[PDB]
Amino acid sequence: STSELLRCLGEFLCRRCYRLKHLSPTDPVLWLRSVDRSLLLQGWQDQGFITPANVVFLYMLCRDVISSEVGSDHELQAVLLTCLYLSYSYMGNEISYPLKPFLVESCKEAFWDRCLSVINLMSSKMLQINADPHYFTQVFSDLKNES
Amino acid sequence: QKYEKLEKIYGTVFKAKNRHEIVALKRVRLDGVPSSALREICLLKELKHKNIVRLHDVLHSDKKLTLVFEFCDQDLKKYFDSCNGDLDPEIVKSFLFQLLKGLGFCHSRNVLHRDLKPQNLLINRNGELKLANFGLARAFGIPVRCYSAEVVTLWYRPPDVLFGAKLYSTSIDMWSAGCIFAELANAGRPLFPGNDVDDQLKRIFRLLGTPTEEQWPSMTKLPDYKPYPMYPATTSLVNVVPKLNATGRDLLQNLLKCNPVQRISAEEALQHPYFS
Ligand SMILES: O=C1Nc2ccccc2/C1=C1/Nc2ccccc2/C1=N\O
Repeated sequence: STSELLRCLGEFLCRRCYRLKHLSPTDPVLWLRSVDRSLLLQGWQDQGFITPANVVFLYMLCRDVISSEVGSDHELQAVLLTCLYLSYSYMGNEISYPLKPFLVESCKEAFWDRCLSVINLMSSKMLQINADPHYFTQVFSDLKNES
Repeated sequence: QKYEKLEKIYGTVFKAKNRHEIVALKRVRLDGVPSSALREICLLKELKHKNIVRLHDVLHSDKKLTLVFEFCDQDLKKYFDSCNGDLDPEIVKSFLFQLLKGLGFCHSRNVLHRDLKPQNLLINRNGELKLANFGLARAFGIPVRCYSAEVVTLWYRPPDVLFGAKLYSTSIDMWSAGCIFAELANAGRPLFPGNDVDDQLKRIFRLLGTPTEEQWPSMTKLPDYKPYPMYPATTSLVNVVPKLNATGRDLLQNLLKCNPVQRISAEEALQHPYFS
């Protein structure tokens, strides 16, 4: 269920960003649901991207990218949304998506730097999760166990 | 920014040099062209093969992404113009082989190209062929509900996708490969140059035969199915590909099956008698 898996991810981020104790596992979910919702602006997407598989894929990136020492919720949103943007780019039903809802940082340069950094580290896993179903099952299992 | 630019051959390809090696740059403005270019980078980092263009590096400066690729002397389209109205049968064979080798490789790594056509095929002076332009490519393997039907240039687009199919396998690039095979073997002209979706389907069916519900049961369930008039299957492709042997034609028919499930794969095509 998409519902359960998003909570497992929001739980994971609280267990990862220990510096953000004011964080409720519901907030990250809200950030993810909001970009999905407004992309339904008829020509960005005719269907929701957030499915069980795509959360799993998202979690894969986040687990290896989000620093335990993330300073603020604005900084977390920033990296979380970068990862989400790469998820849409790589796994999306459509051939492409816009930048607008994904960019929340003021420095555009930094966003693109992060996109390249994550790609240079994760590119093999991004393909492996698709080609290697045992690995997909393992990541799904871990996400499930984050609860 | 340590690449000396030269002649200006989703983006724009330039010949360039560093100080020493010549290269091609693809410059991409950062101000959904970017999501498309990011995907191409991700896929190409993981597909190293002699029949796939090489990505050497990725640069980010002044609000541009520069992808640095190997340089090839021409694309297949310009190759067609340089020689005129004729490729030697051996060159036809060699190009199809290398194409199937690079395509077979992609498919075996769980990647669909989804834009096979002569402009996306590169040819070196040494006669090496490479697949390029993975902007429309994607990884597959996670059970999905569907992909997108907005894929493949019109003249290379298979009937199931023309019928609006959103779901497909590696067979999508196999139809496209067949269309290229016919270009190679005739005189480098498209086999099916339609004006639009409707007219494209007419051209395919006039030559191959309107498919029956016997041959292709699930076709009526495709979202943009229309029942065309039931034209003669003229299975003697001889008139369209006159410089291809009986063996070549057999392989060509097996690539050009309307039902995606009837299409031979890249691996099977390489074991074809045509080759040897
Ligand atoms: O040399 C190249 N490296 C590439 C990498 C990626 C995509 C294209 C190319 C490319 C190309 N070289 C060419 C020479 C003549 C006409 C077209 C191209 C071309 N492409 O049209």
